[PDB]
Amino acid sequence: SQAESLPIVSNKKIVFDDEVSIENKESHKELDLPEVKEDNGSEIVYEENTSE
Amino acid sequence: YQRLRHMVNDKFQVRSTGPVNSLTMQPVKGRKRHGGIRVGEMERDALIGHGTSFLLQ
Repeated sequence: SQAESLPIVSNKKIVFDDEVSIENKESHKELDLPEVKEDNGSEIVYEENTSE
Repeated sequence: YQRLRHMVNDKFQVRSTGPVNSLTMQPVKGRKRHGGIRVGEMERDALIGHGTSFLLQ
């Protein structure tokens, strides 16, 4: 039965995320960061954690 | 007498304008990167009290 050898997602996931997790860090390692002194004199900073 | 080590911040830090943040626009902490001073939840009230809707603004 075409369901007796049909995979289950729980496990295909664990292989899919793996690679993806890389082509995102690595690809983010071959990228520069262009500062945009947002029309003010300020500075559009490029983070995601101001822990005050 | 004894001279106490520079155990002081002293380092004022002003903020005409400089570094902000991508997700909020509000300037972030710093002191050495000209970080804006925090208007925390306490001072929020203070102003509220007096009745200065503008200073708040």
